Amino acid sequence: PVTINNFNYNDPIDNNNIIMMEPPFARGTGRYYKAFKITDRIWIIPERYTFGYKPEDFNKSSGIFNRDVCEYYDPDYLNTNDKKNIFLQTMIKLFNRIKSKPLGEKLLEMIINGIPYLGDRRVPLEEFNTNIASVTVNKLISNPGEVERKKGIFANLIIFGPGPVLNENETIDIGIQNHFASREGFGGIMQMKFCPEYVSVFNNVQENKGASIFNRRGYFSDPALILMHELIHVLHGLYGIKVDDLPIVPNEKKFFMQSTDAIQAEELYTFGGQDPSIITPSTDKSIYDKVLQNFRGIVDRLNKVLVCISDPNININIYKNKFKDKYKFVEDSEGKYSIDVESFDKLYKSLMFGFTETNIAENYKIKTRASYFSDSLPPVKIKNLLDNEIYTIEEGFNISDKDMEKEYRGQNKAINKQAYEEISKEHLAVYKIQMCKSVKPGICIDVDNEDLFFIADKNSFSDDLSKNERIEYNTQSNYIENDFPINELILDTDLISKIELPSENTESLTDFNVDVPVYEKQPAIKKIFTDENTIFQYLYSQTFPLDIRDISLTSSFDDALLFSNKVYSFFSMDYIKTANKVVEAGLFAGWVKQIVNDFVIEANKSNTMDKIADISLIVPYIGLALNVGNETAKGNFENAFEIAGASILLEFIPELLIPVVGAFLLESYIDNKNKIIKTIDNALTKRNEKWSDMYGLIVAQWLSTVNTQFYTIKEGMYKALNYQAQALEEIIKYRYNIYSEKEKSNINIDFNDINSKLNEGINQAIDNINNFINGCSVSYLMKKMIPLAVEKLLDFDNTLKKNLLNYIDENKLYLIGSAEYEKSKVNKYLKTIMPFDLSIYTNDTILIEMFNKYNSEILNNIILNLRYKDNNLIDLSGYGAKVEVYDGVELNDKNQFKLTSSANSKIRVTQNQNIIFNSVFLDFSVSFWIRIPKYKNDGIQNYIHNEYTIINCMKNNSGWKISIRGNRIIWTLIDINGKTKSVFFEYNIREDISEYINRWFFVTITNNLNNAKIYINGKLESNTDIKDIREVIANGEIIFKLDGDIDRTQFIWMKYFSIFNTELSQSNIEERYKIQSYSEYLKDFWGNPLMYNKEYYMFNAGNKNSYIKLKKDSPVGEILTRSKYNQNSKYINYRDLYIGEKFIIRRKSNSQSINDDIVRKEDYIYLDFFNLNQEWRVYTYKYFKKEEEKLFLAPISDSDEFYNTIQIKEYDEQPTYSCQLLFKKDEESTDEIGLIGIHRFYESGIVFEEYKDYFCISKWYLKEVKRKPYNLKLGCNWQFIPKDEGWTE
Amino acid sequence: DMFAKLKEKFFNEIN
Ligand SMILES: [Ca+2]
Ligand SMILES: [Ca+2]
Ligand SMILES: [Ca+2]
Ligand SMILES: [Cl-]
Ligand SMILES: [Zn+2]
Repeated sequence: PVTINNFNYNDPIDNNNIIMMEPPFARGTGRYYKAFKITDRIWIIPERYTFGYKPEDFNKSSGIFNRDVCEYYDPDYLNTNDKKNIFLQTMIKLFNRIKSKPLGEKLLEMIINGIPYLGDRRVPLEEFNTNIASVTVNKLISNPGEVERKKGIFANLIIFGPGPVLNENETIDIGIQNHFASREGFGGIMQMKFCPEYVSVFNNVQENKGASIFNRRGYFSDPALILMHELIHVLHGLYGIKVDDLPIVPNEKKFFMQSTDAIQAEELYTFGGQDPSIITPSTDKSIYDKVLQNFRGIVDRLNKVLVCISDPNININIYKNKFKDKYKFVEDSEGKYSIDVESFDKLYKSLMFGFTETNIAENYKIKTRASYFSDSLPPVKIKNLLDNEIYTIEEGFNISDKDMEKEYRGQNKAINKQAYEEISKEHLAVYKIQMCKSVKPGICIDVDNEDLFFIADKNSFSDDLSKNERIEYNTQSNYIENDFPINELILDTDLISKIELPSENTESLTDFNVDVPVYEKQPAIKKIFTDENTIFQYLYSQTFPLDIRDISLTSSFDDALLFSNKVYSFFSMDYIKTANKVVEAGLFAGWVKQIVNDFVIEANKSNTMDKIADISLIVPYIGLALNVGNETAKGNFENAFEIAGASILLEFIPELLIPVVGAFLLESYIDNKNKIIKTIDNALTKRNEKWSDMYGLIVAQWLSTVNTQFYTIKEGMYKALNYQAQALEEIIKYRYNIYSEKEKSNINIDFNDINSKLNEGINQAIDNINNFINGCSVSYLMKKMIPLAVEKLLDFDNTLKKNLLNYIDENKLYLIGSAEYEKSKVNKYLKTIMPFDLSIYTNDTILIEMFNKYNSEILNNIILNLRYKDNNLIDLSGYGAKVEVYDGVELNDKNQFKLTSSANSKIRVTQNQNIIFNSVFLDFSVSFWIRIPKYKNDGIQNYIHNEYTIINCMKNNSGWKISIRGNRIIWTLIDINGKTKSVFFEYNIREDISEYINRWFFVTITNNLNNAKIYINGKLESNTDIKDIREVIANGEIIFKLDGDIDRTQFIWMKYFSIFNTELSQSNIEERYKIQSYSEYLKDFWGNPLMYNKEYYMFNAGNKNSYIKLKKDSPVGEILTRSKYNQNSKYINYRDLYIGEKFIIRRKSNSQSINDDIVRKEDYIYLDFFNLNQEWRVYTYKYFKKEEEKLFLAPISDSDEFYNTIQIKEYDEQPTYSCQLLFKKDEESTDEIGLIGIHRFYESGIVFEEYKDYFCISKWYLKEVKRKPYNLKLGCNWQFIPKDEGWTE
Repeated sequence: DMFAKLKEKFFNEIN
């Protein structure tokens, strides 16, 4: 157990627990500080840290010390004895809080017991030397007024009060002659400057759900956690493992890049959580190895140390044993110390990955920021940490007794208001960038440096991957996982030293040599000019001065910059008008409701105006709100995102470090088979290490150059929504207060309710924004980063293949009967890429979830997606396949394309070579729509027997093809040996009415480990076992082109061709079918859009073989029976489609207007037809008294005894080409008269009798249309058949 | 407009 000593500032000096210390940077020059021993080896000097600072710099000035920190100055802090006492007692309270749980007690125990080595790098191996400033500190033990008499004490930590910037706590190590014992294995006296009441503030914008009610309102930090974070640094310093290696350095070469000090891995390790993943495996190992060598230095010193030159009372064997314990060395029977590589590895991992801020916060139930890189809000002052109503040893602020344990409510700025005060911004200094508008005294926006985008410089990352490797029989693989089981830390009964501390008393320090760092302020503002109007500018435009009276919203960014009363908004044109609408007294409460509501709807937009697009998550107003990236506010953002994806949001596209992996040199073992096989096995194991290290390298870059940009975009959206809210609130308040005092009494309005309604809608919007942006980020990783690494990893593999194969062949003599087992070990192993798993490189559950969400969104499996977007097909997948459409290919804007019989009627897709690699175990699907013409009646055997290819993906006589043979559609896989597999779908050609011949249908072929399958229109049609073939090379060019022996007249139409890098499930396919079947417009029989002013024959789904004919003597439609195919052939049969009357759909109105000739559901039409060189029309009698009645077909007239108005309906919700025709009173009324269909009617009477079918209206149909599933066979289901080149009869 | 001609024929068809 750790004991905290108690004392008061004014207690007498006892030369034991209360001393006058001469601290390391005081330099033996001058002056001494009353110091208090809080626990063994740890001291508190409750006074300002002055070392390296000038007195003036303790005042707020026009400059700042660091460029991130919002800096608070108070030169009076700690200027009285009583203040100094409060400091002491707060530290005692904080220490008590820290030791209130094992994890924290153990932190302190490790720190207490981790005494610095009695020397440093300058000291002979055979000597301990205590007379250095990193080891001994002096206490002045003479009385006041007397000649100075000093004795030395060993110490581990000295904690000071703050320097000039109260809220910038800092742990500092002692450099002597330009080297640091605490970075070279020895450790040394550690120093801290700390302030307990001026705490950091942070928010959690970036996480969802989050908080049952009051997120995301800002949180203040528990100074116990701030303290422990710094104590972690002390821990690393005392064990001498606080080493330098390659840091993270920000790129600073554009105006929008955040400028900051270099970041050592040790800082990211200290914070923990996701931040260690920014340190690459390469550098993790580099640091590990440095610390190991450093410890090899100490163990050797320990085997050699003989004397202490500076303190004869030191007992060599006592200290040798304490250091053995500190460093976890082992001792043999001869008393020789060595490194046990396991005890080292455990000690290391526990010190760097066990004790982290992230882990302590989790264990202590303290909330903290999500990352070293998170935004900050300005610091706040904790009124009284000594008040157990506010802050307690056991629970910090989050006191369950005050209902503050749940959700860290006790840290929430919006709930625990009585715990903190804001600091007057007169005392705060912040580094800002003043961005003044230029174009290719003006408008100048002040932006905090830390609000800018953090982008790591390419020099941030290790290229060790490029080094060669030496593969021996005993070669091992190195993985430093950045993780430590926190519960086992807590229960490791070997972790904490059982060796007593030696006496702290020693001889006086007489060598004061030490480097004291010197600090200076720099200007708080940097003025720059820029032509750019990105996030900071777009945000600024959404603000407005306090003293104004009558703000209005605008969509004109420029107007917003010019005029003080105009505030920019990214909501609809239309929100904006409602926002600006001035109403009378009585209508005001209603309007306040509408607009607060409209706001919430606007903020919640999360879908994509076009529904076929293949985007899961989007929030469409992000472009308009920030203009971040590539002019995202100009043009339709949704459209821009469809074309170019997550990239369009990035302000900077970083250049990746992707080293060429170094070659392997395989060692030789003349005469040892066992060592040859082990060298092979070791080579393959090492290959996995290089793959993994490379992925780890991509992840480090992703998180510190891309995911940071996206984070900044999340924060921006939080502010933008909040500005829009604030604006509307001001608009409402202003308009309310214009009203007469009486009018205002009869107007019921709650500003706290309005405020909390909007505040909710923003949190809903930010959940969607988080999901979208997170998705964008993973997308950039997976599409623009990982594949470029995989390209080089495959090179590496292919070089290693050659290498290992040559080696097996050179040593074949010693592989007596094993050479072909080993050839196939190597070939099989290096045939498949190592798959990328983000959980190997982090255990931040946020990131892992991001990544799992992505991988289970089927649309992210699309590796080819050809769509039309400008005359032209292009690949929307995100993998940038090259697409060449040649002149003989007909393209329309319904996404259709026609491959004909011409040489120039072809499309060439050149696939991205870095994502199809997956090749022995197939796992991919292909989907598209096709329209294949009817056979030609006279050329029937060529149809039946001649196979032609339509899409062909072959490289070296291996790959896949879709071919057609008459009424059959065929998928073929061809392996590297030419072994073949097939699956096909054949539609009937002897059917009265075919659902497939010359009509768009949807095909999906899926390939997995054991099956190739064809789906048609969502349904599984057939299937072929494909286990028995080998490797299929699926990365050739895809060539869309008719290739066989076919007529000039032969052609094919396709749309929506796409390829997925996984086997689609039935659900997936059925979804895609439904999705791709959807249209605002109705369709004709063939599946093309239904059109006005276009000749159509009529077909009835309920009476397939029936067609309408104007009765001879009469003005009614009789039903007849379609003629059959009338010819010799036994291979085919069908019913004629081009018969009955030639109908045409006319617009009732064209008004308002529009502007194109496509027919849409709910349109109002006249159904006309041609007769005797005239246009006639289909009416119904107004007053028919039965449930069904003959329709009336007669020339055009407005007779008030017949309805002519027809509304065109599609009652079926599943995909269909049938539509219905409903007769209405007129365009205005809701009264429904009946539906056009076919009914039988009684023919009189004295002659012979019978029933006979007629074109009719019926009320009965209307009673079934809302039933589900919709009956496809009802007689009111019509389809329109225009003449088509794909059908000849 | 010889249409009442048709009307009448229609009315006799339905009756
Ligand atoms: Ca790492
Ligand atoms: Ca930033
Ligand atoms: Ca303005
Ligand atoms: Cl309806
Ligand atoms: Zn730190």
